[PDB]
Amino acid sequence: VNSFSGYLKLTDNVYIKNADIVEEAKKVKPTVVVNAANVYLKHGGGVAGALNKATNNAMQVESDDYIATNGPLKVGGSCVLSGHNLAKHCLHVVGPNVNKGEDIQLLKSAYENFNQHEVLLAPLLSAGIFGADPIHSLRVCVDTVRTNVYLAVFDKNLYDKLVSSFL
Ligand SMILES: OCc1cn([C@@H]2CCCN(c3ncnc4[nH]ccc34)C2)nn1
Repeated sequence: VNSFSGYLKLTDNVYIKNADIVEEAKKVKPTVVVNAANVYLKHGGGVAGALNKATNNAMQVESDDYIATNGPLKVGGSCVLSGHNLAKHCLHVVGPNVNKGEDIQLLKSAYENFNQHEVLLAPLLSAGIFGADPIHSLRVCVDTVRTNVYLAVFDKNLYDKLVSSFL
């Protein structure tokens, strides 16, 4: 039993809710919240900008030190950093950004990072300002992640479309 509430069950291990991931993280304080990161961990907009803003920019400060030490992530890769006031840990995962021409096949590699964590609160990777089709992202999630994932979808209209079209 866990504290996630109001989710629709899609499969054995994947759950979905119309929710603001920032507000959901604040309330659940999950072990792991996933950030929709870029390789530079520049958390300017989308989910990343919202998560970082909720940490009062502490996520960005920590991220800048990480990059200065380690260099950029790979597209499809991830790193574990602090969850600050939102979660124990933040798993920063880089999905491909279609608006940069990155290969959508890397979306599966991106979701594979979730399998290193037993339970996660997450957005749909490569959705929103990353330019991929969220219906496809949900399909890859379901077909790749084997651990327990609680997906937060900000837009109510999109949430309803994702549920209604789910196979
Ligand atoms: O159409 C509106 C819309 C845009 N996006 C992008 C794409 C990926 C998912 N998403 C978020 N997912 C959960 N929480 C959030 N808070 C703030 C953003 C957010 C950001 N999603 N819906």
